[PDB]
Amino acid sequence: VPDYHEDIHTYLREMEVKCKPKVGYMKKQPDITNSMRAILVDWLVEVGEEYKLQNETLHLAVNYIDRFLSSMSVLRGKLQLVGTAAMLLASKFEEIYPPEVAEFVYITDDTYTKKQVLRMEHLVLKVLTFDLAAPTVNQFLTQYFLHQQPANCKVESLAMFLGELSLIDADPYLKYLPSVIAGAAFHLALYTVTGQSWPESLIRKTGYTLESLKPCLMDLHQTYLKAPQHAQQSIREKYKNSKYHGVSLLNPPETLNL
Amino acid sequence: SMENFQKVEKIGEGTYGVVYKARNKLTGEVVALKKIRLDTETEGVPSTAIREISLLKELNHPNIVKLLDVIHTENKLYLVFEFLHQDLKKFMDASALTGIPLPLIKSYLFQLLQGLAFCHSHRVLHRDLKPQNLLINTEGAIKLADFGLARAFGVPVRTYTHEVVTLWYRAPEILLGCKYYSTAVDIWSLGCIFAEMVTRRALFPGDSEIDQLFRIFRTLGTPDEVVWPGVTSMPDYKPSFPKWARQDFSKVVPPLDEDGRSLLSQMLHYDPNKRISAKAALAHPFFQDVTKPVPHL
Amino acid sequence: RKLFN
Repeated sequence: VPDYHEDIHTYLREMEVKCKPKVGYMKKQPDITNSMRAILVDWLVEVGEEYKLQNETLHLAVNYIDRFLSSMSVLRGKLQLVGTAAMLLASKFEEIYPPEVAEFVYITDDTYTKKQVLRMEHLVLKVLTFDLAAPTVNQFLTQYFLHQQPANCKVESLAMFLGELSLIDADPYLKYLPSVIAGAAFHLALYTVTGQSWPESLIRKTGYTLESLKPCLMDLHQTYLKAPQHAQQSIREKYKNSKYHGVSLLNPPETLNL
Repeated sequence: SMENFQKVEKIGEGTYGVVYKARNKLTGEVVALKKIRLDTETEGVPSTAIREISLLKELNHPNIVKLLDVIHTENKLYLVFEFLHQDLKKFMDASALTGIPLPLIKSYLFQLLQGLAFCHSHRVLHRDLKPQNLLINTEGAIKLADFGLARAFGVPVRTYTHEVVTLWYRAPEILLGCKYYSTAVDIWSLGCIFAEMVTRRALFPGDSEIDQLFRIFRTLGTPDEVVWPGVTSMPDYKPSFPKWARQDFSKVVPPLDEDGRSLLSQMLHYDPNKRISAKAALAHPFFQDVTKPVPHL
Repeated sequence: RKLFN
């Protein structure tokens, strides 16, 4: 699957910006906090696992919420509605078989109605102006993974997990583009497992170096170290699974030598 | 919103609803209105529509049908497309005694490949390239339309829907139950369409998956591990397949003059890998002298 | 599950 490879990357690189959330958005949200968002995102991971939905779908949802919240005030009491509608749309976009609306009502233990979820769905489509093909940390990762010598599943799964980790903490990751996060996640995965660095083929491809990833890498390396004590555990729980080669069990490195 | 438009006549579909030739009262612009019935729709906005709209927004190209606006009442969803006069199928039936002139065929294929290259460059598979979804204008333009079945893909692709591409135009990889399919499926569809514009008949008008397979195999030869590594390994490969010799390709599409044969040959390669890409195809000697003339209606 | 209230 190339051709194309470069064109698409170039294209996602541009949409990345076009699609980035507002970095400060949470400061402007009277009734909600990064902390509650984390809960939402964590909840969505659980759901993702529950329904066996693509990681991409999870990544799409969070892009939606963050974009939606970048321009719509929401009361804590409705933040979850925004969450499900986001997941529903993500599902409808990405999934071969999206869960039916009822299922999303049901996973809130009936906190909203099919009618609320649908009406929230419209709102979100209105607020995003149907702009749903968002580049994701995951999208960039699957590209980066192609530059591995040779392919390694623990690396692939560990980047996923790490990338997925970042979705939870608006502060700081909200300030880094999906390709940059995917850079940190990828290299951190490769180092941890193999003791290898960010590939020069990827420098050629991305124009990123360890130099440029560093800031994010520093943040990602902390999230990795502080992962077992994080308030939210659904992602580590998820990545205990054999499906993901139990990568959340592998030990974070003590240092990076950067 | 809908105030500005005045319906003229319906023309086609759905599901979704009907497509509507309509005139912008204020600007003059003649448009196509895809009305998409909601009323809560029990399931909200169809994934089809959602994809159609989101992908179409990102696809701004002279040979991709232009979504001009989404009109968004809480009861109905209205899609405003640039109006194009007919579809390629319709046009081919009109040509079904004169024939379609060679310069028009080149022009049309060339444009198709442009819009297709563009889609593929933007990580979008069309996944339903058939003459009925290729719209022509009076000016000589042909445009990919109906992004109902399209899909944003990642690199590399993962697994997407299998019930994909109208049978006559469905690539062997899909027929043989491939785990992963890619851009090569749209090229396949185009290769068929290319034969179709020449022969004015479908290349492989099968009425089931296995029939389709066998139709293809009879024309291009039953693939083996030499022509298509991993075939005999695919989920719906049966060793019991009749094993046909590949026809002399001058016989598949007799009037095609040798540059075309080459091109088609590479569009219809069994191996999605080896199968030419929209991008590469544009450079083909077949198009060395392409213009983009007006059709004859 | 419900998330906040």
